[PDB]
Formats: sequence, C-alpha cells, structure tokens
Amino acid sequence: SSTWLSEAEMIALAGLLQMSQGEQTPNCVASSLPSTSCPDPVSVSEDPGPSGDQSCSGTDT
Amino acid sequence: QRLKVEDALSYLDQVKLQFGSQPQVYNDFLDIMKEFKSQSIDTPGVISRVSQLFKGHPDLIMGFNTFLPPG
Repeated sequence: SSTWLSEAEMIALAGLLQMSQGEQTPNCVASSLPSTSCPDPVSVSEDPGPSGDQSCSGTDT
Repeated sequence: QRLKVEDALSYLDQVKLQFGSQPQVYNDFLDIMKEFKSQSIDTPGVISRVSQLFKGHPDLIMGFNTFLPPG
C-alpha cells in the first residue's frame, strides 16, 4: 500500500536502526527483566476475581 | 522515541548531499549494512568498516556514532 524509496536503502537503514538497538532485547539476548520471555503474549488467564467483566473474574463472587 | 528511524533517513540524505560528487562511499555504506543485515559481518565490523569508509570527513562519523548505543 505504502511505497517508499529504493529497497536497498530501506534494508540498509532497517539494519542501522536495528543494530543501534540490537544489543539488549530488540534483537540481542540479554536481561530477561525488561522484555525477553514476553514478546507479544495473548494476555489471558482463568477467571480469578474482580478485574473486569471481560472474561476473567471467578464466576460470580 | 529514543533512536527514531526518520532521523536516520535524514542522516542518509545528508551523506548523499556531502558525497554528492562521490556516490561510491554511499553504495559501499548501504552495501555493508545489507551484508550485516543478511549474514556476513558483525556489529563491530559495520562500525569499523564504516568508520574507515568515511575516512576524511569526521563530521558524518561523529554524527553516525550518535545512533549507536553510547557508554
């Protein structure tokens, strides 16, 4: 849908911005405190209790 | 919010401007990035090669290291 400049510059640049950050959690593997084991979970748990009428809240109490 | 890609592109144009009479350094720069983007060299290789790829203009280099993580 969105056409940008040449693919060559798009790739080289991609790696540029990815390298300047690819030394911790973005690409590299280090420090599991920020975000390493949770890239993009589905966010869901068994109905526990008062926490919204979405789909998780015990049963009635 | 920290690095920003738009700023990087602006830097790309800046390089193409200065070395407008020498599109060689440009092609070599992006080419290198692709080699690292695919499978060939590592981070230290890109930083070193590029540093020597711009031998003569400490300006672009000075602003280039800004992108990479300081410390």
